Amino acid sequence: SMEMDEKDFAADSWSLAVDSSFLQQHKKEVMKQQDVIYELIQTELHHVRTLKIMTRLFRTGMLEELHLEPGVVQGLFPCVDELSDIHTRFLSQLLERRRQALCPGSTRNFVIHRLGDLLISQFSGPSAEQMCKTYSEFCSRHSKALKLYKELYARDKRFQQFIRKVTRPAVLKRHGVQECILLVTQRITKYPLLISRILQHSHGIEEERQDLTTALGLVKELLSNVDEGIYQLEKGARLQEIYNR
Amino acid sequence: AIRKKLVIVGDGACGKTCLLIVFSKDQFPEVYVPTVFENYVADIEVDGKQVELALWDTAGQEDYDRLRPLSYPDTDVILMCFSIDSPDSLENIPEKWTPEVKHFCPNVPIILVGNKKDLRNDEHTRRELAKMKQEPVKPEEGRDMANRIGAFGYMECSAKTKDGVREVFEMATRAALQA
Ligand SMILES: CS(=O)(=O)c1cccc2cccnc12
Ligand SMILES: CS(=O)(=O)c1cccc2cccnc12
Repeated sequence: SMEMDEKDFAADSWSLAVDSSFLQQHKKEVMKQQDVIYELIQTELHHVRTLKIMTRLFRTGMLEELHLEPGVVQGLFPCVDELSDIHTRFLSQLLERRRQALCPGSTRNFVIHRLGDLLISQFSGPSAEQMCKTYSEFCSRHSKALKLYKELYARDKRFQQFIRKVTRPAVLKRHGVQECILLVTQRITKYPLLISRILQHSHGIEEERQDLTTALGLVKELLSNVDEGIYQLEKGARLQEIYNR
Repeated sequence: AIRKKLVIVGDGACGKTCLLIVFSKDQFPEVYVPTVFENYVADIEVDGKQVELALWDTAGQEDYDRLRPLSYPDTDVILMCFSIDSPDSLENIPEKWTPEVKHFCPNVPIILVGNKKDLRNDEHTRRELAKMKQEPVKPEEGRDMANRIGAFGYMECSAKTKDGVREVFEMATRAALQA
């Protein structure tokens, strides 16, 4: 992540991020809604950061330092460039909505009143079809990626040294290769939980309650489609094992 | 330190997310309780052994039978949760959660955990449950279920007051270390 965004999302909540004199101008219901919207953006910033660790630290580091056989790096990090493009774009839209809402003279005081429309756009049309295609492919390659990682770590000395080197810093404590893969697989199922809680505190404007209700339905439709499109790939699986599923 | 992996399973209202949040911060948040939990790697020393215990939540995966099992590979200990204010969450343990965990995590110890133990003596909880001819889960009902499902053990805790939370994760670490 870049320092400007890390600092803007350093606080544990929106109520601790904004100036106390600005917080005191809002009703409790607005504070509750803004705290959950802040958690959605903060966790999206961290999810994009997980994808940058996968693409820049691991994938590109293995290509530039190691002599892995062709197709091995793609097997460890399936769809990571596509996943990075989807979420970096979505994060960009969330951060621009926050930036437009800032009070003049402030880099921290804002209220986002219209998140629903942004979520409907993200979870409908071509962007939703791309999210569905990409997660159906990524989640079906999840087990294979973990097994390939374990095999390389146990048998390749230079691979083991590389992993131990780049994951040594304390800031990588939660972000080993297998941890990154599961953080990405679990991201999509966090959205309904966050959206439902934002919706609970968005009844003040009927058009906003309706828009978040539509967005929640679109997110659940995407999850149902991804879940129905998953079948774990396995290296060395024979055709007979597949057609006898 | 040796690395071990913990996954918590249970119904949507069982309190698993809150339990991981309170343990990982050693505090029930005073300003904002997070809606979700990403992951965490806790440094725990139990009975003289140092462990890095990676913690994972299955919240949000309950309705997705092909996504949910992706959380299970190489799990070393399972916390299987139910809420003491919900006898219904305890009823779904033996024939939904237990056969799933035994299939995807063979031979992995399961600790059955009764969450929200502070609600056992909450008058509002007792009144609401009495309308459906119910009462908060009794300790013997929790122990009997744990015994029946082949659990490594039975424990109770309250994320709200932190009582019993540290003991649950220290015991989970000991279970993860056993051969
Ligand atoms: C100027 S600072 O970097 O100390 C800062 C940053 C972010 C949020 C803040 C909220 C109140 C006060 N100060 C805040
Ligand atoms: C994840 S599930 O609820 O579909 C499930 C439950 C129990 C056992 C299973 C065995 C194979 C596949 N799935 C199983």
